[PDB]
Amino acid sequence: FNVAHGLAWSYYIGYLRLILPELQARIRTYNQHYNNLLRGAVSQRLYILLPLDCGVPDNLSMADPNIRFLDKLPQSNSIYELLENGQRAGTCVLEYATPLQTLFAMSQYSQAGFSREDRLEQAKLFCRTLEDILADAPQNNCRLIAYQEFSLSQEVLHHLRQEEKEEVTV
Amino acid sequence: FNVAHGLAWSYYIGYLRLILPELQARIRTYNQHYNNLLRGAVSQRLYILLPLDCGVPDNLSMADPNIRFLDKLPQSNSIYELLENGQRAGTCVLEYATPLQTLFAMSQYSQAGFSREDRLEQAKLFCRTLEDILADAPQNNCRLIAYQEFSLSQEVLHHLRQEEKEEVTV
Ligand SMILES: CS(=O)(=O)c1ccc(C(=O)Nc2c(C(=O)O)oc3ccc(Cl)cc23)cc1
Ligand SMILES: CS(=O)(=O)c1ccc(C(=O)Nc2c(C(=O)O)oc3ccc(Cl)cc23)cc1
Repeated sequence: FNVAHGLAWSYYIGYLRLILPELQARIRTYNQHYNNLLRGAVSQRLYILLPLDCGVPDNLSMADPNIRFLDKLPQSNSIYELLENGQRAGTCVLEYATPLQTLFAMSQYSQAGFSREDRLEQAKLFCRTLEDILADAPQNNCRLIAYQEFSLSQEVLHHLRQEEKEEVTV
Repeated sequence: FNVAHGLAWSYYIGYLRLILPELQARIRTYNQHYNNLLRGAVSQRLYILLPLDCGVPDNLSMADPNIRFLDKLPQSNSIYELLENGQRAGTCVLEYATPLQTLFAMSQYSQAGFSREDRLEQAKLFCRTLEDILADAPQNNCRLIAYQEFSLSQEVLHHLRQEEKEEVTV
């Protein structure tokens, strides 16, 4: 009995599969304006945060004050700026894997018998299953950032700078 | 690997658990008006259709023309009238188990390797898991109507008349 299997398939089938095909076109359109205004570029991939403690807050800034909402990507998703010593070090479309909230709610529902360690195992299994799904899916369109709570903004920036290095080298 | 386990838990945790506690109060409020206007009563339970073929249409009437949308239950869900030879034989809050659509989408996604028989097994497992969950959940608030495609309206009416007989006998 592994709820993560169905949660991952549901998340992909009913959300990621629908959002990812148009994502890059939407970001290219946004970046024509963003490059004109700020001489930079929003990253092209959807970054999905997978906190293995299943703690999804209302506002990303609550998890790290160097992660601040910047703007809405039209047609919607949220663009966040990533700060270093008060400077914009990076920009990306960032959001939590919402099925993790189901795992958290289950661990607080006493009739489930779903312990805290159960939640952790299932959150790990959720990450591995989603990676397997995305690996075969019609991409290079999104990145899973799984972490056990360290700076979350620094971990995102790690990925954003690696994405740019891949962009310009291959 | 059984996607139905996580689909059922997700459906309960993120939807049924939220809707069921207030349902009866909402229907009692509606029925004060409905009894005044039509001298009858809407049934008190949420009826969840579980077509084992995972065929969830846009309009319930497409599945059976004796099932017609009647009105919105405020605060929302849809109230349907059940017809027999053109007469209102019953009234209830009726809706499909939407996770079944995830099963259907998976069977049409060739990289899943999720065959038609896989879909059937998982849809059955989804019904049994949901029943187990509801059995322990804090109720008598909803009824699962699983069926393999016969009149769907007659099957719903079967349940509605059994509910009323239970209401007046115990
Ligand atoms: C149909 S689409 O391809 O998904 C699509 C995707 C992105 C955008 C978009 O960024 N618009 C922007 C508008 C506007 O629209 O007035 O003003 C802007 C000012 C600054 C920036 Cl940085 C962007 C915009 C528009 C359409
Ligand atoms: C806050 S609540 O308990 O969820 C709640 C639940 C149900 C209703 C409700 O049926 N209203 C109705 C109103 C109105 O509201 O004007 O007119 C009506 C005419 C006919 C019927 Cl048959 C019902 C209503 C209202 C509140």
